[PDB]
Amino acid sequence: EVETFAFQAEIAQLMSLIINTFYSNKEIFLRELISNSSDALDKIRYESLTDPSKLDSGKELHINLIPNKQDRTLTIVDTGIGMTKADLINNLGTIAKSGTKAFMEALQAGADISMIGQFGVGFYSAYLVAEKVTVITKHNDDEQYAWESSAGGSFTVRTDTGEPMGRGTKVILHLKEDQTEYLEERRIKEIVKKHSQFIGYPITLFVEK
Ligand SMILES: N#Cc1ccccc1-n1ccnc1
Repeated sequence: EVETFAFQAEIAQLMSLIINTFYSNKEIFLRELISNSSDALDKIRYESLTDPSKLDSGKELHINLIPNKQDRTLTIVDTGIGMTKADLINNLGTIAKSGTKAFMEALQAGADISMIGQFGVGFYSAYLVAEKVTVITKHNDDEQYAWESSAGGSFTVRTDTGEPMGRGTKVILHLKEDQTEYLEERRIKEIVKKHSQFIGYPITLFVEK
């Protein structure tokens, strides 16, 4: 049972700007997703201080980076707080509306796409390098869901029948044909060292078989 939704016009406009604008410094997508993971880990850690049972779904707080050349995917996995169905369908897009408008205004005033995270909509920089994004997520208060979009104005949400995650989020980047450098170990190491060196959680870069 797959549900198809329309993006709000403003978010669809943001996605088209990310896809269509000429902008060579694409590597910042990884910093933006890792920053999102770190924020989600901060949240579950803070909540667990006053309710230890929130970690019954997993005590480990970490980030895994998993390249797969066979699938041409880069997956960013965290064990953070995860997202609810309402987050996926409405809450996060609602918040992103104001950040998008401010980001668009800043771009016309001289900012560049690398500053997208200062407006709270860094997730959408995934479309700098990905033709399709699949997000698997599990929040303590909700079921496991798969969100997916190839842009074009729509996204889908379904209950995920796959391997249970416990708690957290998996962002699966189906990379564009000319963006496979982000599957190379040395390239990912370089980018993590450059932009994510002080993240307060272990980042494990998986090796390919
Ligand atoms: N990750 C993520 C995500 C997935 C679906 C919709 C919105 C999302 N999002 C936007 C900003 N932070 C998170």
